[PDB]
Amino acid sequence: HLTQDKATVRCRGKKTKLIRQANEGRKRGGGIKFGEMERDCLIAHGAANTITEVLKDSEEDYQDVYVCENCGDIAAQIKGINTCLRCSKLNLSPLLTKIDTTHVSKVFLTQMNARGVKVKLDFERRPPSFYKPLDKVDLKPSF
Amino acid sequence: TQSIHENKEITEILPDNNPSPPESPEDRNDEPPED
Amino acid sequence: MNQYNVKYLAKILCLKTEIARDPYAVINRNVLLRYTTDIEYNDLVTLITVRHKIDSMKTVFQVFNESSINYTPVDDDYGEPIIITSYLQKGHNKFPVNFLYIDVVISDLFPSFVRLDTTETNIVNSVLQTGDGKKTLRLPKMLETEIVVKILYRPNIPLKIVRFFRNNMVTGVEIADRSVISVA
Amino acid sequence: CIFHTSRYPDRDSMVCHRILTYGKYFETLAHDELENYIGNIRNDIMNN
Amino acid sequence: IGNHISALKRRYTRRISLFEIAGIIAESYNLLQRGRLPLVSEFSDETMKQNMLHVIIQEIEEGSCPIVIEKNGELLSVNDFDKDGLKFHLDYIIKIWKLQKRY
Amino acid sequence: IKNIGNTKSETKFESKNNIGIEYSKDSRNKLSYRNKPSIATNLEYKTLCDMIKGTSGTEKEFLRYLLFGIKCIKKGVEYNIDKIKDVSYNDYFNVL
Amino acid sequence: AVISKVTYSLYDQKEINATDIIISHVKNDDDIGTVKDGRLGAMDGALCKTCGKTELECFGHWGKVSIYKTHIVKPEFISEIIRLLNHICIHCGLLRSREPYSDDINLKELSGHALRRLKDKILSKKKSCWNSECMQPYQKITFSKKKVCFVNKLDDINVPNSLIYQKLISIHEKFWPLLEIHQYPANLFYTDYFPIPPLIIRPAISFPKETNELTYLLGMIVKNCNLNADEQVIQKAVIEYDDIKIISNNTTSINLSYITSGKNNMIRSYIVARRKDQTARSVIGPSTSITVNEVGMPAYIRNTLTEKIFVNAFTVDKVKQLLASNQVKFYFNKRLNQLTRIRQGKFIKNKIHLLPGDWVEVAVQEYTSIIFGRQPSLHRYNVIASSIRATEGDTIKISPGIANSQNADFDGDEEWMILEQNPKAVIEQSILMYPTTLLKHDIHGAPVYGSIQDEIVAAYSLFRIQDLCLDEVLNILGKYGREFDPKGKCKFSGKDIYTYLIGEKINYPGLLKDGEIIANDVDSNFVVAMRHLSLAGLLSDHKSNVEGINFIIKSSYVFKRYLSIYGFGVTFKDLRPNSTFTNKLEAINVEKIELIKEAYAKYLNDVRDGKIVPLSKALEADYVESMLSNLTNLNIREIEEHMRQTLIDDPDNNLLKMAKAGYKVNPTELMYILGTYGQQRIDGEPAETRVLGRVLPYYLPDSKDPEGRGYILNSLTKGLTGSQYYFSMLVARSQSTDIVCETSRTGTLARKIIKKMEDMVVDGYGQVVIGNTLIKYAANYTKILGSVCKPVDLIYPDESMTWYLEISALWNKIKQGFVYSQKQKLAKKTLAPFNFLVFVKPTTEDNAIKVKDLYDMIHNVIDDVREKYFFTVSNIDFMEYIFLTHLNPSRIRITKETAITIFEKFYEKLNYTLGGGTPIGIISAQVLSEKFTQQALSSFHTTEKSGAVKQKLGFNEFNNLTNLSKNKTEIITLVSDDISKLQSVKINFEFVCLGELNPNITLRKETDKYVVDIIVNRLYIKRAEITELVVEYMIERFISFSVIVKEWGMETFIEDEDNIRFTVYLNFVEPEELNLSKFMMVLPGAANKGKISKFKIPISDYTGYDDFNQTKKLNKMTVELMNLKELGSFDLENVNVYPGVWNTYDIFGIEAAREYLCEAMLNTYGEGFDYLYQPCDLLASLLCASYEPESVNKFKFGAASTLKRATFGDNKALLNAALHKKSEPINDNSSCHFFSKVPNIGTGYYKYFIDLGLLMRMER
Ligand SMILES: [Mg+2]
Ligand SMILES: [Zn+2]
Ligand SMILES: [Zn+2]
Ligand SMILES: [Zn+2]
Repeated sequence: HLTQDKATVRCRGKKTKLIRQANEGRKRGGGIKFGEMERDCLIAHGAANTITEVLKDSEEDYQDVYVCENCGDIAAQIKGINTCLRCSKLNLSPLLTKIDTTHVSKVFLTQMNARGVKVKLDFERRPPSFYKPLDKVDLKPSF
Repeated sequence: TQSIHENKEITEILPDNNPSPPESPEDRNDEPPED
Repeated sequence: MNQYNVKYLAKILCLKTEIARDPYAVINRNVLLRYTTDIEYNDLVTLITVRHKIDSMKTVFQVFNESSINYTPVDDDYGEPIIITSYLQKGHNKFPVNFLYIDVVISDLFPSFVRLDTTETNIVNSVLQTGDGKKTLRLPKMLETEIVVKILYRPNIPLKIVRFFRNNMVTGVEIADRSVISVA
Repeated sequence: CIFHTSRYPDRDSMVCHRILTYGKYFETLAHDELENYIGNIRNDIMNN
Repeated sequence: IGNHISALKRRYTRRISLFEIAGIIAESYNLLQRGRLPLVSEFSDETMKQNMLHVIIQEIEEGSCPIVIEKNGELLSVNDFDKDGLKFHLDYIIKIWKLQKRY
Repeated sequence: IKNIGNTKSETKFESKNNIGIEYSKDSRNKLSYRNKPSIATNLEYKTLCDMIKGTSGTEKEFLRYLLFGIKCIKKGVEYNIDKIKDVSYNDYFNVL
Repeated sequence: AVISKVTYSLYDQKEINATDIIISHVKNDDDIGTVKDGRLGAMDGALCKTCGKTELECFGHWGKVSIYKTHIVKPEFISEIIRLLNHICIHCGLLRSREPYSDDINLKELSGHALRRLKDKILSKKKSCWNSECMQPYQKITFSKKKVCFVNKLDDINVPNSLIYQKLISIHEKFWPLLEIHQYPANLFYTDYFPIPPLIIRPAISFPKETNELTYLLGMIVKNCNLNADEQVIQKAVIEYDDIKIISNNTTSINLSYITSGKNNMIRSYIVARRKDQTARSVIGPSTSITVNEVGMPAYIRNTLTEKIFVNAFTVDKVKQLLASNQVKFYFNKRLNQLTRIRQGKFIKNKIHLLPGDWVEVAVQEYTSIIFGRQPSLHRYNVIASSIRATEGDTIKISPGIANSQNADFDGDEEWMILEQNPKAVIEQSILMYPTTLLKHDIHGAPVYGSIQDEIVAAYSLFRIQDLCLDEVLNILGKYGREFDPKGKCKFSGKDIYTYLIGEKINYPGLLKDGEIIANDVDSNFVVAMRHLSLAGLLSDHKSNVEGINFIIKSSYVFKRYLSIYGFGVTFKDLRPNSTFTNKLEAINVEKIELIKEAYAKYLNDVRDGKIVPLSKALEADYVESMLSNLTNLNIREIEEHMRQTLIDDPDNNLLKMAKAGYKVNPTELMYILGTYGQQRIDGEPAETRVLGRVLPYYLPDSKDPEGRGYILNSLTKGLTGSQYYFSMLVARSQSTDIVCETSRTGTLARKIIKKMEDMVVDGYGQVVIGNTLIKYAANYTKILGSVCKPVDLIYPDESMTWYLEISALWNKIKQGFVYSQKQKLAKKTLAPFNFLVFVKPTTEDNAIKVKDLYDMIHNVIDDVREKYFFTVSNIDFMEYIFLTHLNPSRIRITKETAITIFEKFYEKLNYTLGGGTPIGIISAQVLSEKFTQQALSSFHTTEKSGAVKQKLGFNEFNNLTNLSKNKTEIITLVSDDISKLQSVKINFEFVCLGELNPNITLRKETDKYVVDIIVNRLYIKRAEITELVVEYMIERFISFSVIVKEWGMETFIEDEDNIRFTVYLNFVEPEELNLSKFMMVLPGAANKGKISKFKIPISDYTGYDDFNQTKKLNKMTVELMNLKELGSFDLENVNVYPGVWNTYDIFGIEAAREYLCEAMLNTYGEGFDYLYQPCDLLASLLCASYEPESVNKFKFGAASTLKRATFGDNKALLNAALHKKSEPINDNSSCHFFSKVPNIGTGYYKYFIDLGLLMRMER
């Protein structure tokens, strides 16, 4: 058992085609897997942003994707215009909204749509809020 | 050893040996029926 | 109804007497130290006389089997027959045989419980609110058919929350609350 | 063995087993293949 | 009697722990790193030669931190929490930062 | 002793007693009504006429224990298992 | 722009039809019109013919195929259809009742009980059609599973899907609530077109690229569509395309359901886990130049990993300089989302424009925080973020101070690293995951970092060295000796060095006084992690974690300097200077074993003749075991005396130094090395005999020799023999195999527990809640951080104390819970809020605070805190009791300043420690899981043999408790003080058979009768604890009801003073001899009484508590029962009864069940693990959160989300949600991870805004 036969490091490389994540194989320059036990540990620290950014796609792979609020289909872009083909065929004008999710999520939802299950997403439209001055509070004991 | 607060002692459970990390994978009717 | 489970039921019909006297008392084993009981057994109607030591006041319960019920009030009657049933059923005076296979009240597993008054109820309700509008939390649940609910019953005081004094190994006593949900 | 089970050779005992060496693998395979060969010849002749 | 408990809970809302101050610092640091305008006093060309964490701490201390946090149905700026707890947590954080060569 | 039974609801018995034990667990092997004795015996006693009928409670147990005691007294034995002495084996296993 | 609600449902047919891409052919010139045409999306080197975009920007489009009048069933809902056919008459299509068809009843203003009862009646009708329209019998339709079609059980007749569809669609909407139909029956079939999914989910398989399996199945479907074939062909093709397992039983074919097949889901292998880009892994090693806050990184990793620098007003010039120096590796243009690999002289400088918001990536720099850890990650401390330090070699270097917290060593272990550079993540790593913040363990509060191995010995030695000059003291101290103060002395001791290291004047009962050590010696409990006497723990309690970490670092440094100066080593002459002691002990063993053998032989020979009745097998084994145990204890005592004598003669023995310091050496290990090896056991008993009543052929058949069944006489120095070696290896190999199996099982249980408790947190008022339910009013009973609370002695009331009446009253108020475990344990400890004992200093009785003033201060503070921080609900009498007893003026006098300081620290802990969003539930789950896993893998628990029913220890019992399986036997315990009530139950329940009494049955035949004689010796009857008439009753009862006996009679005779003869006269039924043989075969075991079971029912005694000063003697017995019905006629008055979980739930209620669960789960762990009480109390409180107990394998009462169930491993939750049309919010961790949202945990528990008011009030 020799050290240099076990060393491994990755910065950037190839991806798996179906899900678009780092590939596998030390001889193929694959990455190390972040398991869900490590995810539990990070949640035990209370570091929400760290795990949120760990499980997300690289910020350098962002792109604009729209979704139809009526049926949940990824709106296509025809001649530069966002359009939901299914709802347009039915003479409807649904709202198209931007989302920021992982590719594997889209693959999973599409495959679930294949089996016949329709998945619909709503979005939060909370009314605006305003800051108000607050009186002071001490909280120390009377000693 | 000595005893001071034995009623609050904490016991240690840590295996001495653990498994090394995994390496890269890299009819003649001549048998019993076994019912 | 046989000659043994009546001696177990006579203990429950002292907690019921206590609650009749004071609807906001705390109920546990120690209450039995303030009462005495006399039992007269029979295969048709059993008579249980409960006596409060300091006051010397009597309460007489008549115990029947579910099949045959022949109830007529007598002196110092509790005002309602006590019935032993084959299965668990709704009603504060109906007890299944399942409850009387052993001496229940004196077991170490019998709870300690009380009914909250109006002020304490308001305090609990206020404490449960989340402070964001009217959203509120909920207390855990307990069925309406438990023996605890049967013991704590008054005709003109609906029961919604019950407070338990749990045994705690490190702090001695702890306080918890439960909400009573109806059974159809 | 019905009445004294613990005194009868257990199924995992080495008392009631035998072991295959290199030669026996080849011997068994030759047996099986020869039988399959003759069976196929018989079926072909019958069909013809 | 509900008013009394409501007042006690409102006062209880003002205590501060590590999670909240860490979140506030994280938000402010992210926005500043990605290029917002610092809101310190005496802002000038010299302000850009300091350390960004010094800038964030100064903004907090002088009461010009733009982050607003929602805790119990209310909206609090970093100066509406109890002052002593803020000092307590900031002292700890600055010590450990100095150990890391950040401050 | 009162009627406590068993039903087919792990145990390691001697395998010579286990056959009967597992045979007794099947209710199909028992008559629905008791089969009274039909061969005369114990001709030198009349208490059997008393126990065999009528007495069907603690009185029956008392009478049969009395009968056993009377037999023992006639034979000339202690008739009280508590008052018999049990051999002590610590005389063999007290070494060391 | 925030996802807040997710709804599931089934597509409408018109929605499926709303597409202009029609698939018709299985082949074509350019795939046009096939299942592979480009309009569905892009493919390798081909733009999408619909939107004209490449693969990276096209997510596919939907198509359809035409089916000619052939209605198709959706596979997953096939079963659903069957459920709907049992509520209507197939022939006439009407409900199977008539009440719903009544105008007198309106279903709108009724729900729940009424609808359920009506549905029950409709289902239970199950009779020939009531209505005369068809007046036909009701059929029973089922899917064949061999033919892809519905068939009737009565008649093997295929039922076409068109008929079923027509019948189902006819049901009116108003009756849906009765049938639990939510959207439409028609949505369960395809009628005019079948959808064809986009190309996104079925790319060509590469390694010529092979065809994708889903594409192949879709093509197979299409092949049978245009053919205008029967419904069976299309249906089978659809089923094998969707879910082959519906009909077949092979679990290797790929279809749609493959994503949710089993443990290899898509969610639990790519959504809540993944592979990353900035990662590394390598072997680890030790380094003395790295502190617990830092980690050393090899060069080969530093030259590959890169870190991000953002472009803003502060850093722009530095970025320009870096570009000038050829140090930038990557550049990201944020306004174009474009990444460029800035080369070294192989790129453009103009391509860079450095606008704000961009960033550049350079080689990783020192003191950057990096996340790293070791696997398996059992608890919080396996993954931490530390500062980078450059080092040599190709190994990741760590400080030995963190080795235990990770369970790591340097025999070949490896560790992994990841680097996240998002600014929020950077801040959170710097604060929350910093080792200095994790010093004190979450549950029991002890430090998690400390010394190890030889350092311990050094510590022990340093405290004992006596005559040192100043130069030697400074040589030991090293770089920490600058501030040493040689006040006026010329000779120094090790106590002086320790006093200098502890730079504080604090008192703690036992260890310290005025900052000086007053204990006799320094041992492992002082300087090792997780111990209860650590000095770093006291320093942290006094001021803060920074001081604790400083003490750890400094003390480790000086310990290693002591090792460098003086050295340490164990030699062979320390263990065995000569052969005197070993020879003596060997001769002693040789004599004693032979004495035991002679005693056994004498007993056997006496039994072999008619002198004594033999013992039972169990008793004989017990006697032999007792003799052997006596010998083993004799060897133990010899070893202890030898240790003492050697310590007297040779005080500088390194081995005895290790023994004294408390490291790995004790009398038992030395007994193994020099004394005897003792009895070897498997499952708590010696090895079993196998062929000739023996184990090995080195002993004669039916051998009684103890050495031949696993008692080893030799020691390791002597050397074991072949057979002793066999027994030893038997034990070893059994241990290893059990370890493997437990390693498999514990992981599954741990994952289930973690998933269940993961979403339990502390809200903004210090309460423990899950979802929308209140679990506990006060988080840790104190609303203080768990690692700050401190266990402390419990001082019972006494008349010599000052405020005696008040203390006795408080005790009478809170004493109920201090006597537990069936009244045989009295609590010794309570929980104080913050370890005030380091702040207490005695004073001289005149400078002290007055008694009345101190009492008033305590009382007023407690009342204030009771109303202001616990809102008048909780009970905190224990805090007041602790303060009144630990500061009692009859015990100690203190100044006013000391009291004020104590209470100010109290308020600080109440105000600044515990905050909302704390992940308490998951921390508890991890603690429990790690504990039972580590206990399982180190063989901590050892099996034992018992004669009475007992509850077991270890992982298996905990798993049984969590599962909550029904319909099993429960271990009911009965305790009393009048033993007659127990004796009656024992006599009526303990199992005895005639064969157990060793009878002497004989049979003979006489004219017209068979005579059977049964001769029984009285001693066996006495040992069985019965009477002769019990045996007579057993025999008579068996014979009377027998079905193979015709005529019978019985009699009894007294053979002599020690025998009884039962005589039976018999005549069997025909056939005669067959029944005779059967009777003689079954007699010994069929004459019995009691409940069948493998355990006897002995009655024991123990002393129980009524209070702290009241004691009683109680009798106890245990028995296994399904329920308590049998007990209903036994006069158990004043008998304490402890049943199992389901019986106690049925009788007492849900609170009693919760208490039972908590106590039993805690007991499964062992003896010295009281601190685990708080975690268990949470887990139990979770299981009994509803009105009934709920297992950990099912989401029955909890309103778990569909994605939560799917991530737990349901595999069918999504389909049911679609069927029922469930609409859910997004709050769980699983739901948030799915949609890339921030969990409501820790920093994410709050919502953040930005206030633009000030910015808009500034003007240029
Ligand atoms: Mg290792
Ligand atoms: Zn749409
Ligand atoms: Zn496209
Ligand atoms: Zn009909």
